[PDB]
Amino acid sequence: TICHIQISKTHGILKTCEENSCYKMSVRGWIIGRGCGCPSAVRPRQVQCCTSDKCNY
Repeated sequence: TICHIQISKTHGILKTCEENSCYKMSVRGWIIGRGCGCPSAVRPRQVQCCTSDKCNY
């Protein structure tokens, strides 16, 4: 799956993942990561997982 990747001061970067899922990880609304796969996380860490190209916007 093609996923949005989080890189400091660099927007629009995508990665062709071997994984079927993409994720967006946040704390208090602040994005701490965006990438390949679906990682596990407990409060205050919130994960949004999806399985389609560019889904983790």
